[PDB]
Amino acid sequence: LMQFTLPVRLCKEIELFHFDIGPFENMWPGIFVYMVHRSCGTSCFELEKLCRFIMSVKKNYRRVPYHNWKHAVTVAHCMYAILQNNHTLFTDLERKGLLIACLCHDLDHRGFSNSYLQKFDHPLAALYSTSTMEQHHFSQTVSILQLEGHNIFSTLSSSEYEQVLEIIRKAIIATDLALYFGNRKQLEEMYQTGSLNLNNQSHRDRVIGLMMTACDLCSVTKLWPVTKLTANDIYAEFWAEGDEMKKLGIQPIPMMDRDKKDEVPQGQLGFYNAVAIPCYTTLTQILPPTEPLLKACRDNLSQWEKVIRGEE
Ligand SMILES: Cc1ncc(C)n2nc(CN(C)c3nc(-c4ccccc4)nn3C)nc12
Ligand SMILES: [Mg+2]
Ligand SMILES: [Zn+2]
Repeated sequence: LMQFTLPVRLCKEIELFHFDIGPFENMWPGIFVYMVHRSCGTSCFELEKLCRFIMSVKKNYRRVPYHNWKHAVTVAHCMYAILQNNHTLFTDLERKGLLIACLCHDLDHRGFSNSYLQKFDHPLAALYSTSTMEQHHFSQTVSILQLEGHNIFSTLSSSEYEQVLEIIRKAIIATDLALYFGNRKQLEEMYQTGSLNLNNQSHRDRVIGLMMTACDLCSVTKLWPVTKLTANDIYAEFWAEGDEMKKLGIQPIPMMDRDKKDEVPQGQLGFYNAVAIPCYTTLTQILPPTEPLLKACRDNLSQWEKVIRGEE
């Protein structure tokens, strides 16, 4: 059969958490199929259906600065790394569902936060009162799965199919950062009181949610030059939102105001300390082989501190 292979540098470095998928768009589908084959098997999906699914997913990502097809694939690679370093903890259905969830988790993203959609009074804010974009991303995932020749799950039973779509829904909902704070707090408590129990479905859900946040934030876990250039894409979306807030007659919060670039370094410190570090710390406590993500994050916090001290 037809094993996808990569050049030697990619074959070795794709196994590492800090891997950057590179600027050759045309290689990213192949990078994804390689990861499915190694974390799932050559059998998980029919190649022709999987290829057709990947290509319609790509088409449904938009040409925005950060929440684009490259982000999709980047987030899926981080899930691949977590799965490969924790071979025996995940069911075959989770292996399958999680890479698809990550490839799909920001489908048809327009570059604007849930909060901007609510203030603009976007139709999606009326259809989905919370996790507005994330409910949209899951809705777009089901759509594509229902196109002719795109059902990559069609060898599963009614009930395996329902389970896998339910893993994908929860995984995508979990990428709403508003929900991450309480999820991590609960997991911190369950880890520390010793009640964390991976046979408890509602515990597993919490642990997959945190993995989803970890993958989603994974630019903070790269080599500093990747982290730093990705930060420019992130703020290029936020500042456009800032502009659109000003057009609605609303002074945007400082992290979205282009006239306050000054405050970016300090806004990065808050983000690493309030969000990223706590995220990878709890993750590393529950899944110890994910420690390199926490180590790379702390490395990047220390680079932002150097930027503040004018050494960078
Ligand atoms: C590198 C990176 N990856 C992903 C995202 C989503 N962001 N967000 C920023 C900076 N910034 C715009 C931001 N700070 C906070 C925050 C700060 C302190 C406390 C709570 C929340 N939320 N947000 C969206 N940097 C990143
Ligand atoms: Mg998202
Ligand atoms: Zn995302």
